[PDB]
Amino acid sequence: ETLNATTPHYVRCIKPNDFKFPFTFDEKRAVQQLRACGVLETIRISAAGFPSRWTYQEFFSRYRVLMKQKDVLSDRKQTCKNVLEKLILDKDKYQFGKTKIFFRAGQVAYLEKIRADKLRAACIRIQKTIRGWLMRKKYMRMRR
Amino acid sequence: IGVLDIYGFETFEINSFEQFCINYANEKLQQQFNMHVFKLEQEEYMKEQIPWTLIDFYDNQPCINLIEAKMG
Amino acid sequence: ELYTKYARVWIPDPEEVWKSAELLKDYKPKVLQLRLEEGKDLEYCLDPLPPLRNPDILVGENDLTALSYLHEPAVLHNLKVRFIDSKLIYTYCGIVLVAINPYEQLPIYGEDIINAYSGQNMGDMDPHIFAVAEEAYKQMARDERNQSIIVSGESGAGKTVSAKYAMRYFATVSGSANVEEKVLASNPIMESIGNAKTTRNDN
Amino acid sequence: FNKDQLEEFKEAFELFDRVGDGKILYSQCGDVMRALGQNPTNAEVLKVLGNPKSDELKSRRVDFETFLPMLQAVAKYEDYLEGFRVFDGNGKVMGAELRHVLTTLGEKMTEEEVETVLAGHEDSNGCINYEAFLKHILS
Ligand SMILES: Nc1ncnc2c1ncn2[C@@H]1O[C@H](COP(=O)(O)OP(=O)(O)O)[C@@H](O)[C@H]1O
Repeated sequence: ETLNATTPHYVRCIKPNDFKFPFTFDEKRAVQQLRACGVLETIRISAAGFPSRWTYQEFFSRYRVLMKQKDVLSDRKQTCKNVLEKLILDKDKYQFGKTKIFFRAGQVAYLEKIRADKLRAACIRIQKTIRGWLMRKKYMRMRR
Repeated sequence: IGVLDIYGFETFEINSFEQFCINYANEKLQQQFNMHVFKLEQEEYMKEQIPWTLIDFYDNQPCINLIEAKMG
Repeated sequence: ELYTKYARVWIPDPEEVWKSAELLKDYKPKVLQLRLEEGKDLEYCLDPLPPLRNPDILVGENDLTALSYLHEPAVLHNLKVRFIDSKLIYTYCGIVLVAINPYEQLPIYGEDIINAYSGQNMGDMDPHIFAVAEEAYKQMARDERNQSIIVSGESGAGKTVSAKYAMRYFATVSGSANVEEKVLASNPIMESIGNAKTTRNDN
Repeated sequence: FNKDQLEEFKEAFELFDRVGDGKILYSQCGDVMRALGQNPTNAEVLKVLGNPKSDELKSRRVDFETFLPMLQAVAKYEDYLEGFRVFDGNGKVMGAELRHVLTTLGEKMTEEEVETVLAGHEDSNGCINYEAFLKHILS
């Protein structure tokens, strides 16, 4: 009766180790604690839904490499609303809110994978051009 | 503003009436917690026009009823 | 479906609840060949999949729900690296603050940080108990509705010291000429009458 | 390749023969391909070289005639621009950031290659116009 008349904010405390060792951590206790705190259920339940929620401008700040200097629009909300549909064919993986993009679990890791592989392909282009220049330079010096 | 310092859910190589009370209190507190989280995310989905049916929550009322109801 | 050479997965272990593992041979839609710590030998029998692991840039984030793969390995890993490597003891899951006993003292509770948290929204800052106290103090203004901060955990987890700092926050930002002395001086009384040596721990 | 191209390329190749046997090392094959206007990756160079082992890469010597099929295979605008536009949106690229990523990602280069190619291309802020730098570095 005292608490339901109120609004809660929760703090869960967990004890790292039984031996009082300073600032060291035991997996086997900590997992027991994190189950007893209901944290793991909360995380599982969120994983069943749409865990990851990105503001469109943060999505741009992350995936500008994904989105072409041509394709970007006069607003980044619609820009990203298009670009993500380019990158992932089926909307069901994601949702478009008023303020955030909602993602099912894993789709962000996918976007980071394809982002990093494209960034390395760009680094391959630029490094290959500079390295080929040095090769040319020493080659023509030997010809000189 | 009120601050509550309460023992957590307990499990010991032996468990006795004291532990049974502690775990029943923690059942009640986590019922409150699960309802609060469920409310908060229905309200976020109304901020974001997303269907409620997607979200569900763990219901631990059957264990409260096991401990607390008549013939419990 | 993603599993390839140079993928990583978590595998169970009686010594530590999960081991990191390098996937050593591509998956084919029936038993997986894995590289590990300590050299490599495993083939791991799927039953009628191993938990699959977040890219290293994500791990160590301020919020366990900001991870891409959610599971007990990922959570345990984030908390372990933040605690051991970064010496950060506070973490968020959903709304829940999660606090881990550093179990030696820290600078972190200084009045400078108290002032740094005042007025900040809870996502504006790295997690700290003052961020929860501040959100409570905000919500009590935004609505007259009263606010409860529920500190919970095993005995010895640090519930009393967490309440101590949560009150020190209100008394610094709001407080003026005193509550703090009397409330903290009440603790030895309530601990004497109300605390006991249990089997697993004293106090 | 026509006779004129083959003759100029062979003459240059022989200029690179440091043993007098009319041959270069495998590790120079890529250098020769790049000097002739091609831009193959190190992976592509090793592939056309047959992914040689350390010993033959450092000491086995090949004449122009064995190099030639590989040069041919390697030999056969918007992508270069987008590759630089990755790091753009005022049309500039940090010299420090470009240096770090080129020396730490991909087929990592030395700091001296990057300093050499970047010389004269950065402005007072330490920003490089990458469209001009790209046209310059592709010639
Ligand atoms: N955040 C913290 N910083 C420094 N020391 C701590 C912290 N939390 C707990 N401790 C240490 O751990 C001890 C046990 O925690 P305490 O809160 O006293 O027990 P309980 O949580 O059971 O009431 C404290 O007395 C203190 O010595």
